[PDB]
Amino acid sequence: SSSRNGRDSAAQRLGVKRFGGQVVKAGEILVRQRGTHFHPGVNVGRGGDDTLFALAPGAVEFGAKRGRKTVNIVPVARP
Amino acid sequence: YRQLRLERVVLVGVWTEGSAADAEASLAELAALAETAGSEVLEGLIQRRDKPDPSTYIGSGKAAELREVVLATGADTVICDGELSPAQLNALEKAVKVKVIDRTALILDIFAQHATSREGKAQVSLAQMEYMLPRLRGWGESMSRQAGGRAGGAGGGVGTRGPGETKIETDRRRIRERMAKLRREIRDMKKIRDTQRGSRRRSEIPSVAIVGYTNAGKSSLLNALTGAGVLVENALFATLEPTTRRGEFEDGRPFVLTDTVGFVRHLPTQLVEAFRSTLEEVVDADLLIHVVDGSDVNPLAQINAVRTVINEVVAEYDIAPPPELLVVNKIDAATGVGLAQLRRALPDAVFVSARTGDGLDKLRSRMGELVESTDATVDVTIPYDRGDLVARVHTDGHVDATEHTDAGTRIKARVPAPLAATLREY
RNA sequence: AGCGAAAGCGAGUCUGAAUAGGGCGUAUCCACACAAGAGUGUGUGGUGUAGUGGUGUGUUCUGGACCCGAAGCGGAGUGAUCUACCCAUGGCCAGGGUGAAGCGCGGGUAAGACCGCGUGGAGGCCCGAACCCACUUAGGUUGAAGACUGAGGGGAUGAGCUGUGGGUAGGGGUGAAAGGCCAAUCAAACUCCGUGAUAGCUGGUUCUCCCCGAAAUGCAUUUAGGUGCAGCGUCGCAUGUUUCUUGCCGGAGGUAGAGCUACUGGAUGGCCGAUGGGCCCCACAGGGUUACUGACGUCAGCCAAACUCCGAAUGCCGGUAAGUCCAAGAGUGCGGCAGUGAGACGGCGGGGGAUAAGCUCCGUGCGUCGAGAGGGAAACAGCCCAGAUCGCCGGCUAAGGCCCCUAAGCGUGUGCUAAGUGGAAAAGGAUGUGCAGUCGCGAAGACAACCAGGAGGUUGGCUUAGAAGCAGCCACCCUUGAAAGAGUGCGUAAUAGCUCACUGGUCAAGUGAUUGUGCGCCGAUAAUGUAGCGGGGCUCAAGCACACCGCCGAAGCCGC
RNA sequence: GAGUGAGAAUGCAGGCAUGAGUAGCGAUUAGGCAAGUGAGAACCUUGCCCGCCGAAAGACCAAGGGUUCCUGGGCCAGGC
RNA sequence: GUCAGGUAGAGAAUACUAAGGCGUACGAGUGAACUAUGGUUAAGGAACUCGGCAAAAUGCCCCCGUAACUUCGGGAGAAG
RNA sequence: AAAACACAGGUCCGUGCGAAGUCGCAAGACGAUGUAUACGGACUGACGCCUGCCCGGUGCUGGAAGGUUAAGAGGACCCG
RNA sequence: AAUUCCUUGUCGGGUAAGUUCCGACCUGCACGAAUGGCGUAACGACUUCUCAACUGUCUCAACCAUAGACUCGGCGAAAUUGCACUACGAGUAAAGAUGCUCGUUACGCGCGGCAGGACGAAAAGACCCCGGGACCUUCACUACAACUUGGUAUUGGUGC
RNA sequence: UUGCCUCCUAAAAUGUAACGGAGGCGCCCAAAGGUUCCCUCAACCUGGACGGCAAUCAGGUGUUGAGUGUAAGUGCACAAGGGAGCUUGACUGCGAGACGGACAUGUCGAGCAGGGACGAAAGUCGGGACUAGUGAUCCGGCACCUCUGAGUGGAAGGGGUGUCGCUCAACGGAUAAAAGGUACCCCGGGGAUAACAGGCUGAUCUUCCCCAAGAGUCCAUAUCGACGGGAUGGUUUGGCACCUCGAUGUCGGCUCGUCGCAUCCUGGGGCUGGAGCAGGUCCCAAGGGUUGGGCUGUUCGCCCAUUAAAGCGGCACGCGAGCUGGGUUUAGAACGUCGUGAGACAGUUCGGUCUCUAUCCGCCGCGCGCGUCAGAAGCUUGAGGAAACCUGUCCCUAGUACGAGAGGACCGGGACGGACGAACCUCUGGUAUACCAGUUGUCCCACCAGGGGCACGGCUGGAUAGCCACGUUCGGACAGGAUAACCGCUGAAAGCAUCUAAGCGGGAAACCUCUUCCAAGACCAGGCUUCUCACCCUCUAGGAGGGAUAAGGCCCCCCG
Repeated sequence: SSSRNGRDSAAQRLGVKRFGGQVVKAGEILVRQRGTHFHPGVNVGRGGDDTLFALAPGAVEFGAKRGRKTVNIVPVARP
Repeated sequence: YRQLRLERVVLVGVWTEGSAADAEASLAELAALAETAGSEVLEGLIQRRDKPDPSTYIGSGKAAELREVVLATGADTVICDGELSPAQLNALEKAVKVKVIDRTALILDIFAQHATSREGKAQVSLAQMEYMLPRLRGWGESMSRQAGGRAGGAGGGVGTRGPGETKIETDRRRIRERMAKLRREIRDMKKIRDTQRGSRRRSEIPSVAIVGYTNAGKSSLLNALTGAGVLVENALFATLEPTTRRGEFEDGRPFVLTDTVGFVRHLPTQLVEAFRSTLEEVVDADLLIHVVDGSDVNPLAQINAVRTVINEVVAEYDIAPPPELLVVNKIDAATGVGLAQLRRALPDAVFVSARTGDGLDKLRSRMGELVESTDATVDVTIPYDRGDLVARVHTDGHVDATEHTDAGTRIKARVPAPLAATLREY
């Protein structure tokens, strides 16, 4: 005579971390996810845990390839 | 009341009276009752026991095998073919770990689910409240895990703690008050029931009460004879309240046909005191029509059970209904070849199918002699100008044909005593 | 002068194969250059390095550690003068009853046994004083008494009561055993000592002014009333708009919503409808009628926190522009110092609950109280207005009010209210009025009323006691079209009466049903006393809806 | 430099209030009268009546207390 | 712990009294309610009540008579 | 204040004598100046009819053929 | 049944009435033979009922005397106290108001009484819970006493 | 249940609780990893020997619905999905940047070197498509070291690198090692937190109501009203824990009541399946009453007798500063059951201190002072209250109406009663503490007789008064007015009808009088009468302060 439930897991802090039009350093964890909900575009790599991390400086932008949403890092072009 | 999941049931009994045939008949009767209540009979067994065990009602080895068979069949409901005690059922349940009830529990459940009117619904509700009354302390779940349910402390002077009576005593008091109020209510509605038929038995008219164990008439005979269609069924205990109609002979005198609810053998002695409708109706009835099935394994069993119940109520109420004629219906079903066996010792065995049938001409012609005992038997000669000499001589009940004469007419028929006592003149 | 564990080295060192990546120092800075700009490094030349000793302050360590407060632990001792038991030696038990053994006589029986006959005065014997207890009851119950008295009560030759003097002493005694008593206390006495024990617990903590000003959240906890850290407060040091608001721009969401032929599930009815059963020829050959069942399909119409083909508003991250910019007394980093870590209610979205609780758990750059006065609320923390530096015999205002209390209006106009609704309330019913449309008739006097109209084969029907216009029944294509139907409902069981679907002459507008427009009725109904406007009173509104005019209204703003 | 600030800890010691001029004045015996001492007398003294105990409320001891026993003086304290 | 009178009494109980000792230490009134203690009570006699709690009733001596049961003792002072 | 305790009567267990048990670190003492018809401990509680079965578990008694098991004799090999 | 929850088990007695009581049947939740089973004469300030008398226990209470109380004179406390020229109803409030709002009522001061309230006085709730204790139990842990086994010094000597 | 992982809950960033909803993990893979390459399933038709519909092969139709080791989610058809070849990166030293973040943890990482693997030759690989599969610290095991080595040399031991030892699962892991009882209880706290009551909600409960399927001999509504729905009261079981634990004494009984009507009777009405009598429903009606006992503590309930009834409920389940303590609810004891046992029963049985001098309000009476406009007295009205209000039997009406009959009236009167209350003591009866008498014991009055003190007034039989009930007398009304329910008349709105809209009426134990009492502190302080109605001194005349005074009252005194 009780409840069989009542326990869950500490919610891992998923969700995009850096948003469009945002300067990002090399290696910054762009987005933390589980499935490839954001395919790696250019200058961005997919880590072990299906997360997105920059490869080169610049600003983050969100784009779409054939039937997939991905992230890109456009350069800065310093004066 | 509360209804739970059914259709997975087992049956346990003890054969301590009758023979193996009677034990099997009781098992079959219980199986049919459970079926009607909405259960699927899986396994029903009887133990040859002189008297039920005072612990589990079956015994240690019997309980072991019941646990085995029920675990193999995946059922969770046990039904005892009797009236078990809280002590019996506590062990009978601790040995199986599944719900347990008895035939009286089954009958109260089916009565509760078939109840049509608030009257019978309250009667059945009172029956089940009074059956569950003993299980306040007997309700181990109510009186378990109860450490500190009350103030277990004392002292000299200020105590401030007000369970001045044991919590169980307060429960007993409250349930007793509820039951007393319900009993007062069921006694009060006696007057309502009375005034409902108050008009009846004021204008005295023959009343024929159709009696029979459950599944005997089910109002089918009423629908066939009177012609009024009421709730008729092949299931058990379908007619939950009586009903009267006008059916009679060619004579204008009505023969009020009093419906009766079924009487199952081995009653739980809780409705025979609450459901007074049919009992009062048979008490006040003038003639009795005893219904019997001609294809049953032992019609005499039901016959004598009904006779015993009738005699008990008769001695209880200080009455005497001499007219008692039986009728062995359900012969058109052709499911019994003991027709000769019944007829060789039981006259008036007219045949009507379980739900339909005809052939009641002989029935009516034999029944009339026991109710057509009027005292009118007066003839008269009405003069030339009849005028208003039609009121109760022709526009009445038991009025018969007669000859004709020039000087009005010689009415050789019968005129009722109270209606026309001396108004006529020879 | 630091690096590692160290040897050891040294502005380098450790890790290190690594002249390569990192950790730690070369106080800090200025200028120069070289690669790079992947977040800067490398070097060169100058400034060059600030610690320590008193001292106050604020904290913290060990000491009693801001103060008071236990139950209890242990060491040393004092108690058997009360009480428990025992030991030695004394004393006491009025009075009256019962008759055991024992002893001798006789009857007795071979003899015994027994029966009596008299003496005998015992017995944890009987009644009952002293005495010892305390069973009932009344008192007492700040008493006369920290345990008693008045009445009764038990034992009263014994396991009796009692004096005198001794013994048993605390984890011990003693105990006819009740966890009883051991000096008014005993589930481990008493006094001193450790000792100022300890308390996550309760209480208390004393003069003032100024400035700033919380939280009742998250995490962890032998933890849940505590505590560490975090956030929140405060002071100093540095950054100085980096905070915050708004606009614009770039962003991901999957909530509200919405959809199901876009997936997964539930399910409202129809269309063909094999697939199986019936009968089918009972042949399993062989032909399908099939209320059965008919998948998958299809027509229309739905539903879902763990369904989403879709999908907002807010919120959020960033870029940019401004705004506040004599200040929000912003944000950020490091320290000094805490409290906080019981929240509550109100709005919203929710969970639990019965979508009840002044209920409980949640999110809410949401509010208030908490920690907050003032006015409105009848009083009333969580409601509304509004954040009190102080004084003023000034004014304007917010919420709310403007008949009296009670300051301001029994305000001005257009309508409703009949219920004191106002000044509690539901399912439901309903010829109230206020007001929108609408019906065939229809200012032909419409319609009502006065009206001639009283069984057509009209006693048929199913039937014959009559079916007697007429208990009731399935139909009224029925008219010199007059205003009557095998005359139905008021009535007659039978007649008999007269309405009803319906009328000419009198000739004088309504007649049904919707929106029910807003207001109404009831429904409505607890116990101390009007008690469901604060009351008086209010419709001659002081009630309701809408317009307009004003005034009062606080510690708000303004004036000095 | 402080033993530096009380209004509270059922705080401590002293003095006082209200309850209050209230309860109570300590049983199941009971006092009264005349006279006197005295200034002042219900309670003292004397006389005379009544009542109470009388296996005692009498008489004598033990332990216990220790000068209370008696004579002569006093009525501030104590005798409710 | 020792004395223990006189009457009725069996009696050291009980009543009054001898000698002896006391009226013992707040009093005077006052028919209030109500409380304690007693007393008395028509008619019924436990109907109150948890319960005959309390209160009430028998009680002493002498004659008769004395049950089931019984360990043969008793019950038993039965009862009447 | 009792149904509880105790009680006489029973059963069992231990004790062979500075016995067992108990007080006591020990000495010594009670037990007992007693000696199994005694003492101590446990339960039952006069008297009549009787105490049925079971040694599986835990206790108590006693065991041989075996297994486990600390201290000491032991002095192989290794290492310093 | 001092044991029975169901339960006031069912039948027969007791009364007019019997959840208590007695005799039986026995379906013994959850009797049981030395934690003794069943009786038992006598006995019990034990418990339960029944009967005769008895009565103010009662129908239903009444009256009388004392200690009281009360008046007077004397002496003269205490528990309690935040305050005070301390009403009631309807409410509202930490949800039960003498103290707050609206109304109703009420001359000032005492005496005697009744006890509804002032969540009245007394005891920092014995109850429940939190923390600390304490004592007790055991097949809780860890220790020790006591008892018990062996080695070892006291402990030595001739044979196999 | 305690840690970790997944979704929802969870309110479209992150995060977010509940003893909320569904589940998984304390692994498995030496291939299920790395790399190179290749291919696309689920379902359907055409063919069967099985091979079923369906085991295989062909043609296709089929575009993600299959499958992804493990729960679910996110992703994967470009493949992470299936097949095959080689290989061991399931590496070493590192690792800028970071995410998450109280702290401790956890997670990803471009890229450099060594030596590799796979590939043609770029390129990929520091385990598993991701997210769980694990546990810190301390103390020790094992192997290596190019560390140290208590004077030296060593060695032991220590250090380091790698790694091992915990269902420390209470999973931030207080010990390496730990279970229970307390009703013998104690202490510090809590209304942070319960039992009783109060408070909130009304699930449950009580009283209804809403359309009515059917019952009711035909007929849904005379009476029931199913299925479903809407509420009232907060008296039950309840839910929350809001005040109270530095005490709110808890059931029943007794005393005392006060109140609501949701009326048991009594009183007025409608319908009835109301012939009469009998009755049954619903409206109004709270003035009065509403019995005595056996059982059990019992509230309740059952039973015996009655009557009209023996109503339901609140007021801390009213009332314990009013009482008893029956059992509840301490300490004793026993029975059955559980626990090895301490002990427990939420079972039964026996026994188990019920404190308090009334201060304030409150209530019943009692007074004193003052006031009611000179000071008094007498008699009263009555603003306002208070008390009471019950009813049964019988005779006549009348065996009349009614009813064929059985049976049997309404309205009226008349008599007698039960309870309650007031008054009184004439009768009956009780009591009588100074009455009279009889008498026991004792002592005294010298003594006999006759008397007295004491013994409950000694006891006993009487006992006037006073007080009282058991006794006696009286009250419950008749009558008026306005009404509730209900019953009608005139009557339009709406030429009619209609109890209503204006009116008229009948209408009850309810209401106001009628009855009794109090009552002008009735602050509106009342009305009609009577009594003396007159004088002096002081401040310096302005009002006051004294004096004796009139009627009258009081004090004291005799008293009831």
